[PDB]
Amino acid sequence: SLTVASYNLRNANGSDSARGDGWGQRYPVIAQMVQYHDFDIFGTQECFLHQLKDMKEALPGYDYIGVGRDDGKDKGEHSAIFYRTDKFDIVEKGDFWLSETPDVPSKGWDAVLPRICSWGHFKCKDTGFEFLFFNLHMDHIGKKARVESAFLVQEKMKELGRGKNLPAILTGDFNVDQTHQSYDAFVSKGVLCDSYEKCDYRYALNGTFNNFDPNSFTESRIDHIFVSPSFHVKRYGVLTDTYRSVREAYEARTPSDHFPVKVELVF
Ligand SMILES: [Mg+2]
Repeated sequence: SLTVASYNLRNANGSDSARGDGWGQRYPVIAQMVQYHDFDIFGTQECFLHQLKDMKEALPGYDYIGVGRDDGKDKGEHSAIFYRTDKFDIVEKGDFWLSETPDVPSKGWDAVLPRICSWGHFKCKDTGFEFLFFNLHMDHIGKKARVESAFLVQEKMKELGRGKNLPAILTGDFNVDQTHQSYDAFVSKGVLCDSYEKCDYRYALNGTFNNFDPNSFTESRIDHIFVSPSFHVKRYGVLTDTYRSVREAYEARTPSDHFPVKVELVF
């Protein structure tokens, strides 16, 4: 019934631009995808502020929440959440760091960089249905930080209902795949389920990371959408959409180095 997504948009850098995967070329395609596949609300990873402004401008009808992970204002990568303003209101929103001091910009446990989870308390403008939407990007080095981040996020899921026990959706780039201990940490308490396992219908012609290679295949999934067990998950899809650029013959290009994960859930 409603469509949610998780999409790592890939931080802008000159090195991509050089290889022909520049942000300026990708982002217009990303935005088209968001509009065509009708994402109602989606978590993004890796955007600098200027990337968020580009996307906001390409997406009339959408707004976003979430602060920079470096200083909690505008600096650094965001775990930004985009949403259609005609479908959802924000009741409350916030951000916490994946660390022992979640309230402030900080690194956690054995991680090498600061990591942020951003969240919204949303209300469906049509049906009044209310829910929590979380979105994060995990550390690549800190294995303990990833396991602890999972328990931390689940604690936050109990604290943030504003008085209710709200159902939760959690998107993100979890860095390691479904065979890891941090994945099991998310699903082991009965508090969240993997959309991939729970969906009525599953369309998955690939895993989620592609490395800007249009010919890659993996069974690994490092981008997940986890939902409270009370959600009906009607459909799960990996979108393998590609655009083309003139070679130096055209060649296939991925809009990001991940594929988006699209989930349809009943509200
Ligand atoms: Mg990346």
